[PDB]
Amino acid sequence: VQLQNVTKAWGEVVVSKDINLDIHEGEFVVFVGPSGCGKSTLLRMIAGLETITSGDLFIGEKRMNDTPPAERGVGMVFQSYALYPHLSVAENMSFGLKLAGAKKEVINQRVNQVAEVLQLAHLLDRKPKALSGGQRQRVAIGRTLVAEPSVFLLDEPLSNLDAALRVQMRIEISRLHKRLGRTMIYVTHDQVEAMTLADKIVVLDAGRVAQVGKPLELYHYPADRFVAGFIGSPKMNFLPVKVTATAIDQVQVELPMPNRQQVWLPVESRDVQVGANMSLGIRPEHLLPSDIADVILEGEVQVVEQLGNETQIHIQIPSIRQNLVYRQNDVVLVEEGATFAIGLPPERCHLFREDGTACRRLHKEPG
Amino acid sequence: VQLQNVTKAWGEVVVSKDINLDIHEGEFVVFVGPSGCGKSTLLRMIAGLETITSGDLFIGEKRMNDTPPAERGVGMVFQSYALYPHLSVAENMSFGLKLAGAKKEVINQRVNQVAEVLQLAHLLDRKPKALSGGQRQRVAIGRTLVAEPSVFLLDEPLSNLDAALRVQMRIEISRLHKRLGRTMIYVTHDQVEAMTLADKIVVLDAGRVAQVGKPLELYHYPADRFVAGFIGSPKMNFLPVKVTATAIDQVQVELPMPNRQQVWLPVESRDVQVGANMSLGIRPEHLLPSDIADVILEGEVQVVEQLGNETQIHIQIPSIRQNLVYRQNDVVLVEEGATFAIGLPPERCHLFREDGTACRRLHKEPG
Repeated sequence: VQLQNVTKAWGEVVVSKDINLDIHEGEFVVFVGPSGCGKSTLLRMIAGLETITSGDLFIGEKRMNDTPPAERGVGMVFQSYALYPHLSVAENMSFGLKLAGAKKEVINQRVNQVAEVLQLAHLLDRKPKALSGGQRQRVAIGRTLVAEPSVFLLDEPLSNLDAALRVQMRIEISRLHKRLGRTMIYVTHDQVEAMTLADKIVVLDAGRVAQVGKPLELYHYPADRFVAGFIGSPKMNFLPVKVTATAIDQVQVELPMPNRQQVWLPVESRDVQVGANMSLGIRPEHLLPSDIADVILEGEVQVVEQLGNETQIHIQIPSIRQNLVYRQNDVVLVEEGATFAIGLPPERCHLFREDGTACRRLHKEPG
Repeated sequence: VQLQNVTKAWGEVVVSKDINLDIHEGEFVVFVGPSGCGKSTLLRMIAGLETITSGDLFIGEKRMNDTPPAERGVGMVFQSYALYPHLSVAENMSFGLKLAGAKKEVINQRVNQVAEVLQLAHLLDRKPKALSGGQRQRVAIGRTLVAEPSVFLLDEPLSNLDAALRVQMRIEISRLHKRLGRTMIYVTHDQVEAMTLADKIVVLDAGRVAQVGKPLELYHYPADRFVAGFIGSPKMNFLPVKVTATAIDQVQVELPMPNRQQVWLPVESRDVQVGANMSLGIRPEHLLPSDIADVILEGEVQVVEQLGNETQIHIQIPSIRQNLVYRQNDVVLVEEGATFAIGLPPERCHLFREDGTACRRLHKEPG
């Protein structure tokens, strides 16, 4: 699967601008982004269920822009797929692949096989009705699974399933993905899942492609502020700062804290001017405990949540409008109003220009 | 609010055993549990929507089993509300707090306030009927989001809103619980949410009230196997162990691995006999990094999930069917098939009899 200049609009309303994705055979790619990143359309644009008003689309190799959906070699499942009311569970799950199958021999084999793996063995001879809504969805998945299509299109397939089932299926997915080394494209909002399944994640924004790379690549090296703010749940912290000096691959910034402290960051230094107001990023998880000074940020506690395995502390700081979110392991016992101190590790700070573009971090991160 | 021996079913096949909840006022209470635990039904059963085939229900102070819906003294804006295609948005999010209430201090202060932290302001009055693939939601639920009844009753609200207009809600609903010192009954599958919103949590399993208490009390002192395995994800690790000795504030067990190491655990010891086959539980976040050699577990790395802020390692252990997940902060690079060693802390372990009943931990957890 490959895309070259793919574009789509409705007169002027654009929802897919110049996208070029080069998906290699066997790769498990994951599409992420917010509300209208248009990540679903694009999945649909690939299956044919949506028109491509420009550019090219190849699958297998041959151009596919005008190939009816059922002939592209792709398979699909999404949110709450509807099964065939009259067909039994076993009848479903086999529907596809039946549509060109080596008779009961193969069908009645991939079925029961893929059945066990989805904890459905004891439902084979039943109807879509008198069946849990969580099992129905698993059935929907099964079909695509026994068909072993050339390319799997998955759109938040486990959305239905509840925590403590979605983990089992999130695993069966990879297992299957490994056995049948066929290409797979997945869409979600569950960032763990993404980081867990993907070989490559494509982050979408405004219909455009914000960035593509391996999981730990987008995490340690966001290409811009949008991606920095998008990958990672207790969103990265951004502190307005002013640059006070630049040297070969260095660049010094003046923090918002009183005593106007200056800190040198190991970053690209390319398109950065002395006096330019830029942004600094620091993930809640990378903020130091304070027992390690060297640039300390102090403020007053606003919120405090006990997750039981960790503790997120919302800290306010005069000369920092927005709060600073912090993550510390286990149980820290601090009440609201109390005063809290944390540390700022320079080798883990990001620096974005007004442009919003990142100043290539130079700290070699493992992995 | 409060319940007693409430039994729900139809005439024989139960769907809600003798539950005896007791919800003081001003208390934010969350219901959690797997799929068909019935946590939902019970919700409706409180708001009348369901016939309580037994028991009693004291909303406020007066029984209300027979007392029809509307007239109850509650609130409750279910999952996805049904708008009014005809009545423009100038005729939405009200009805209640309309036929009465001082002139303009009803739909100006109370009503007009929720469309605040949802970007809402573009839908002030514009007819919702066939707007966007998710714009009539704002003009569906909030239809009764303000009347300040005696007790609220929600059900899996913020679910189709990305890690955006949902996190803020967990910041707003809890805010309303500040001003409106009223009572609420939230229901979800978002464990962080539950843990971050409730003052008290009831965990239901097959219409059975598994246990009730504060967040950290369910995390630190689960009443039994069910609850220890349900709160927290990844799930708690469980190992089969045989009890070799007992005292009046200990209980000794024999780990599975070779050299059958024995360890004394700080637990109840009440109903436990030498020889019994019990289950030891230790949370992945609590396993230790082996440089602390007092009772170690060693195995071959199977899975290694890199989440960016942490790293999860699945370790296959000899003479223990299932693997053993381990959570560690940061990167930690480890290839599969490798040999890994972790620390197993006696304070942090749990112990369950065949009953699945937990042997009360005697160590006091701070918090």
